[PDB]
Amino acid sequence: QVQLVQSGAEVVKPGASVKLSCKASGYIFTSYYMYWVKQAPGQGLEWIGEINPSNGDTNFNEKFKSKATLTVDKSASTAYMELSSLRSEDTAVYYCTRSDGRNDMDSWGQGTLVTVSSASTKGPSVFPLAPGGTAALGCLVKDYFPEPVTVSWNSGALTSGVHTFPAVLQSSGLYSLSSVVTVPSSSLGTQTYICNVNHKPSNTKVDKKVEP
Amino acid sequence: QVQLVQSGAEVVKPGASVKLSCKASGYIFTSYYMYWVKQAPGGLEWIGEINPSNGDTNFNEKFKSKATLTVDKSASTAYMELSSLRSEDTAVYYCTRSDGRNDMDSWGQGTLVTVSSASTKGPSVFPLAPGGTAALGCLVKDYFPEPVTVSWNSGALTSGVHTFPAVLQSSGLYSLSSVVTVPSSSLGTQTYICNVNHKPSNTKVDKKVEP
Amino acid sequence: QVQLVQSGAEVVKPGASVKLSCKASGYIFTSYYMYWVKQAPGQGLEWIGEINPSNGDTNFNEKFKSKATLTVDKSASTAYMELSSLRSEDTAVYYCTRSDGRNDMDSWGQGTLVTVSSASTKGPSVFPLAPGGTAALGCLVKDYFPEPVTVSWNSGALTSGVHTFPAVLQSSGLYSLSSVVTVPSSSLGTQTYICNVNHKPSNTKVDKKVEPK
Amino acid sequence: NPQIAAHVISEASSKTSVLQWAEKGYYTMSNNLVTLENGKQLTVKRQGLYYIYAQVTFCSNRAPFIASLCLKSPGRFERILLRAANTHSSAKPCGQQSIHLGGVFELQPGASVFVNVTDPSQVSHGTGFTSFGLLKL
Amino acid sequence: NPQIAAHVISEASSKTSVLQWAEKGYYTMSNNLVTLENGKQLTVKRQGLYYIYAQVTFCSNRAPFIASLCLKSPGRFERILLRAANTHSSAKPCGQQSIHLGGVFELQPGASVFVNVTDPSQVSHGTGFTSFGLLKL
Amino acid sequence: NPQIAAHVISEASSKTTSVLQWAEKGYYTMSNNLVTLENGKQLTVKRQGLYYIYAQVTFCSNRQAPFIASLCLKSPGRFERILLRAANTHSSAKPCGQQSIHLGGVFELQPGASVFVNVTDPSQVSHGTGFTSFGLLKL
Amino acid sequence: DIVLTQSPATLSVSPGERATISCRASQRVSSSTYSYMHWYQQKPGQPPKLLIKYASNLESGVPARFSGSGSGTDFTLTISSVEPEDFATYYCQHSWEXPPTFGGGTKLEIKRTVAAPSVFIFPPSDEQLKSGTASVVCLLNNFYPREAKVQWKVDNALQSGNSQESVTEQDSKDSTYSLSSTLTLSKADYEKHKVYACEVTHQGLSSPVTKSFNR
Amino acid sequence: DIVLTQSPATLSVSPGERATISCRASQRVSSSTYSYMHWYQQKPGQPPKLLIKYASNLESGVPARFSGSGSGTDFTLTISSVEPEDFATYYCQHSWEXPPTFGGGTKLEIKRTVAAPSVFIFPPSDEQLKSGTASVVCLLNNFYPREAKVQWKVDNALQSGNSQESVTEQDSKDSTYSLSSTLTLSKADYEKHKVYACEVTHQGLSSPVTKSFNRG
Amino acid sequence: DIVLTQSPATLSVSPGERATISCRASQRVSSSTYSYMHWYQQKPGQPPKLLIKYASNLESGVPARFSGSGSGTDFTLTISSVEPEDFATYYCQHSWEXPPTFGGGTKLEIKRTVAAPSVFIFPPSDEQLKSGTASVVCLLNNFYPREAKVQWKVDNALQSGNSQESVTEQDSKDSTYSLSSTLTLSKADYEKHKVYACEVTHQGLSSPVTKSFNRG
Ligand SMILES: *[C@@H]1O[C@H](CO)[C@@H](O)[C@H](O)[C@H]1NC(C)=O
Ligand SMILES: *[C@@H]1O[C@H](CO)[C@@H](O)[C@H](O)[C@H]1NC(C)=O
Ligand SMILES: *[C@@H]1O[C@H](CO)[C@@H](O)[C@H](O)[C@H]1NC(C)=O
Repeated sequence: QVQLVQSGAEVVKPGASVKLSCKASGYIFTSYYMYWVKQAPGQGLEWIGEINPSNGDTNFNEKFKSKATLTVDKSASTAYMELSSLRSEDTAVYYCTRSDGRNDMDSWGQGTLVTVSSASTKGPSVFPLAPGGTAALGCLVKDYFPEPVTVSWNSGALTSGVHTFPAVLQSSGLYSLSSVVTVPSSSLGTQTYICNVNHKPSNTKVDKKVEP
Repeated sequence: QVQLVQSGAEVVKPGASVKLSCKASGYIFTSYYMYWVKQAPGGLEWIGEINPSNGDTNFNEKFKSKATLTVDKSASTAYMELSSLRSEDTAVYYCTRSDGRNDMDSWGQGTLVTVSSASTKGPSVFPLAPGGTAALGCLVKDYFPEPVTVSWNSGALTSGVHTFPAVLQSSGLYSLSSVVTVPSSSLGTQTYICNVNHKPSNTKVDKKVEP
Repeated sequence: QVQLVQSGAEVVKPGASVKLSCKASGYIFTSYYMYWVKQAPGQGLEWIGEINPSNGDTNFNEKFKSKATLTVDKSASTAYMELSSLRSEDTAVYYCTRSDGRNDMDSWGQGTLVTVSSASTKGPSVFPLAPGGTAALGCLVKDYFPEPVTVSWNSGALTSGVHTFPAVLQSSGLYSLSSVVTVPSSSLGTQTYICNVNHKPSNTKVDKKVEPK
Repeated sequence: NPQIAAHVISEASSKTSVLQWAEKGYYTMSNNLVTLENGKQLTVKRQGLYYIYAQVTFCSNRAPFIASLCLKSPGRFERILLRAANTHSSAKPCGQQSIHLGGVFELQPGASVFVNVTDPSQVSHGTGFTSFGLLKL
Repeated sequence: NPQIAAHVISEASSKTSVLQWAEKGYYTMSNNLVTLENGKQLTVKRQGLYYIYAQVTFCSNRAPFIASLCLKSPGRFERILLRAANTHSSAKPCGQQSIHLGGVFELQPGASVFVNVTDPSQVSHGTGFTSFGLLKL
Repeated sequence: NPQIAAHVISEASSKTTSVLQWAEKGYYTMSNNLVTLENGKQLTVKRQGLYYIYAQVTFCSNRQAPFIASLCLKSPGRFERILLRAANTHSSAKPCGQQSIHLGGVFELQPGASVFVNVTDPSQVSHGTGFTSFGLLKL
Repeated sequence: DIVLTQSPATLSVSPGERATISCRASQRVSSSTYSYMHWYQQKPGQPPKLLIKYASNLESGVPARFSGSGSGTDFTLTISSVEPEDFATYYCQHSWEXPPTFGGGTKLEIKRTVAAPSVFIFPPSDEQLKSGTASVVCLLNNFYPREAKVQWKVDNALQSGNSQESVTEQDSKDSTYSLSSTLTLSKADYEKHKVYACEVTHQGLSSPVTKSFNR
Repeated sequence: DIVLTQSPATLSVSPGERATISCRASQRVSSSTYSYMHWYQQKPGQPPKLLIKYASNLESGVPARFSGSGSGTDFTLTISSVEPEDFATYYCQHSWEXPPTFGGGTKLEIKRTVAAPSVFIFPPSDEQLKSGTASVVCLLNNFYPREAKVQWKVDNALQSGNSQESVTEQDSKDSTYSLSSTLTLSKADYEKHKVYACEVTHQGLSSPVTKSFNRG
Repeated sequence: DIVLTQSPATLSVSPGERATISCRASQRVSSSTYSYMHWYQQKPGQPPKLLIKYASNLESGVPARFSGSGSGTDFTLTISSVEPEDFATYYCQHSWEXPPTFGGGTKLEIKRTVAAPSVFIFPPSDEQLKSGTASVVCLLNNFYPREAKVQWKVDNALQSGNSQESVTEQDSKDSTYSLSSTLTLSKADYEKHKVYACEVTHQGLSSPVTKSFNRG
């Protein structure tokens, strides 16, 4: 099958550069233009530019002309995008995608998240959100970097009524989210509720008892 | 005056290449296009052209995979290389100077290229044994390549001799007859011997032809 | 201030070549075309050609295409013209001039005089031009090469009434000029009159008393 | 009589030496008396004199790159009307060069013109680089 | 209806990527329905189909030299119509190369076309090397 | 009024001259006798007015002075003049490298005016089908 | 550059219902033979996927229930009968000129009946407050549709610039949303005030609901 | 490509007679000033020699008796009075376009009166029979014109595909042709039949002549 | 090439007088917006200085009294009121086409009243005779206007062309010219004749003045 496989996520400081890769297989790499496309968090899609892998010819969106350098290595069936002078506004998922006739975009890479931030890797603080017939409770999982956090309740025994919010990037440059659950009010003296927070990037695992 | 001297005949196997040359003198070699032209044992066909000044070429679509044209200006020589040879490439090949890429105003003497699976082999010679006039002859059979020469009574007898052009047999070998008509009267009084020479195999047969 | 400074005068033989320079200052040298212009003896102006100092591209008047080679040295902000196969007819002042838009010629070099002649350096002979109420006298300063000659009278004490004429090139290839002065006739037997003639090229200095008869 | 003219924009393709085109961007197609057929040829309905042109920009790295304006007339074999060459650049990753072809030709009703190149994969398709058109005199 | 055509001659400038032109030498300016404005653009009064062309010779030594024919129509942002892009020569002091662009376009009343280059100081201005024009079909 | 147009095909010449030679053959145009190909070397027009005039030259060389092609005009009673010129540096390819030039523009012609094409090195011109051509059309 | 405007921003439908979404271009993107408009589907965390090319051609492998139509400035994508896998965002994209551009997208959302939020308010924990920060969290739980106004009042004074909202995606079992509004303040800011109120306005409620605490 | 068709294929003339040959192109090869058609002479063993260029211009050094004319699709070459060195093959060639192409040629042959062949048949030698093949040769000697039909019969069955002919060039003394036809069979096929016949049809003969032998 | 003809060759004016000079081109050098004609001032021993560009635009730094006008084939430069620094030669130049060319110049000369020359003749020195050559000098002193005719006579035989003239520039104090004419003969030719005469014609003189000596 036709496949584009992109490089792993990058987490970088303002001013750095990154070089993203996109390995193509299952078709003749040189017969199709490769596009690069940006999608900022919450946002839609912006075309950056194109390369012809047969010769290395390129054309750019004027908005990215000074930001992006496109190259290929033909023998490796790989296309590369270098982004320079990175600033927080360059935070996005970046896709490579094959173009049929420079019209439609028929096959896409899985995307590479590029995060550009002052912040350094950091596990979360985990705080209780404590207490009609139904009670709400939760864990406020605050000031971690980078995404993501995982949250279960009572080691996955409690899944019903759980809501874990998407993170918000705070003005601090770190992420916060709550995970919340509703349960019977009458259970609050007898059931114990433990949020199991795991932050794989910092190897942080916090279990917090939430009590009335 | 204007002269074009071509290289000698080639006899080669299928799949070989040959490189033919055409040496020019008596004019400014760089001022005229050189053409190459094929003439197969059976019709004139233009192969292509070279500008000697810069080595620029154009080709007949029929010969574009077959022919490579170059020059050596310093030597006033044009070359044509023929690749992947097959029996259908058997032909005389000419170089010829062109005036304005229109007419072909002086021609080389031509180079015979013969391509064949066949190997060199001398002929067998057989008698064609004999109104007031009788005919007799020699059948000169199964040789390669051309030519053979036939004479009669080591060239004492020329009158009434007819030596026919060779035919290529389906075998890949040539054959011809040579005949002579003489008085029936003479078939006792005089002896008749044909002298066959085939230089490629260094074969020489003298065959007495009689009743 | 925009300024163009050219190289000094040349005196050469027929068949020689010379290479003239034109140093530019006060503007971005690569932003303006440089022209070269000839002006012959008593003569009018003739454009030779132009150079783009940014890349060295040139164009020429057909009349000079054989004679002139134009180059630049960007780093030195200098334009050069080489004149080759020189003949006496090439004797002229040659100018560089900056062109605005290859239209007008808005700043000019001071000019370089190029004199081509088979004549050899030679000091002048100085002959007296001996004297109504006003008398004339003078010095004939004859047969010198190359220009110039200077003449003063009474070591610069006498200027009033002095006319020193432009030199004329004689068909010999040598120059000649006269210097004259008018004075009261009544002064011819009090005042002494001496022309002081100088020809630096030949190291010639003559002080000739010019006397009645 | 109506004015008859066309100007089409280069299009990349996976496929052939024949270049592909499209009616998009700032194109011209005055009426149906000229049509872009199969993305590859301009076909004219009306006999007469036309000025026909193409320009091709290519990007290659170093046999020349050759572009050919070709004619297919009804009942005739195709033929070359115009050709231009350029040697390959030695710039990395590739060096751009452009060729321009044009001339006045008599066309027959239903004749088609197209452009062929030695390597269509090297053609530059950025805005304005490569185009093909004609106008009836 | 009058014939409408212009042909203008390249002019050097110490100033911009936009080339300058002049109505001088063997130029064409058939009437006031096309005008050369500010030395830099040809502006047409009448809507319709025009064949528009430019010829640029440059002299450079050693990224390509790019020439663009551009359009500014009333009430619209400028756009590129045609471009041609050639690699720099390594000839000394510089090496001359030429670009020719041309095609048929529909223009609006008051539209203007102009020519931009990557380096106007490299343009060759000797007689006939660089020119710009149009004709109304 | 008739349409007036010409398109002629390049012709090689052993002749010593920078002026290119042409022929009315192959897929050429010559709409009537109001334009004529004269002496194999110039297109001559009978009628005054505006014409679009063009030439394309392919050459094959190895090398440097540029290869230059010039479209020239000879008008009755006037000295010849250059209308357009194009250059190309010489290729390094062996035995030679092909490059092309295209020139064209609109010019006013006088009755009896002639246009011709001159080049730096006529022997280097490529004459293969379609490579080199010259024409005009009256507006 | 061409601007593509998609409508509606969100389309609510059930499985088994027809969905049509539209895309209007700032200039025509059709000529004699083709329309240069394409459609894609994208789910959270995945690349877009091509569905329809040149206005009306179903991409290879795409199900038959997808179709596209239109010309000039106006294009539509139709799903004849929605299936659960179709809930996603859809984009149009033109290829008329450089640069290609995309519409802002249409979210196809799972229709269900109106449901009012259950509203809860959480004081900052003591653990957090003694480290110098006070987050107050207001939860709106399991509501539909997604539009909800959450207003913060501190001593009857409307707050501004000091809260952020997060919303879940539609719940897999009941198709509702939930929303957190988190009001952040320093320890000192927080201790200077008594009554903290979250006011919630949602069509499911007959009047706005306020949940509040002291201190 | 342009096709040139020459007529006639062979033109028979004497010295001292006018010869005109034609060349028809599949399309026009003339424009305002020139016709792009040229003519050549070729003799066996030699290169072609240019005679006439651009339809009507005599090539330098070619004798005045050669002339050419025509335009458009149709061209002729005329020899005002044939001389003995003119017997040769003549080709037309266009230079209208790539590729230049040639006509199939017209052979200018020496006219003489009809002469019947003398016909002779030769059995295979026993010696060749010893090697395993039989060649049987029929000779047609000194005839004019060149057209002759030779039919082999083996016990009255007309043979097909198992013979080859060769023809000499016109004899320098009498202007006649001679022709051999060779029938080739294996020893086995040959020894299975009795009567071998060569039947010759030529306008010189009042009816066909058959020469034959019996194996033994 | 384009030819520029300026008129007058010499214009005589005083300070405080208006001066207008003209330049006629052999073809038009104006189009829709601009005229490609420029004007320059030049003094002896100095480069030209640009005054007016594109027919009517005062160059930066040039005084306001200079202006230009014209179109097509005909252009003028005007100095509204002449100042002493303006006496110079003025040139027009076009920039229509390659090559730019210049006119022949107009000399703006200082007007004064007619003054007759004082005329003096000088025999060759004995120093110079010894060496084999005789230079005879005629001096025309402090005259106006510049036009003067000097004829040499040797025993009443009108000489040519064995003389050369030189003229000074206008004198800084009285605005006059002086002129020398030098007759050169070999010693042998000089000793063959008696009366050497310089005849001067000038509008200041009521009739030609002849100054002379006898050798001896
Ligand atoms: C153009 O290319 C096609 C194949 O891509 C070929 O069939 C055709 O012959 C070419 N035509 C010419 C006239 O070269
Ligand atoms: C051409 O160049 C000018 C500036 O020199 C620039 O403002 C303009 O955008 C360019 N136009 C186009 C269409 O590229
Ligand atoms: C063109 O070349 C010829 C020499 O063959 C020359 O006489 C003529 O001046 C050239 N014309 C121009 C305008 O350069």
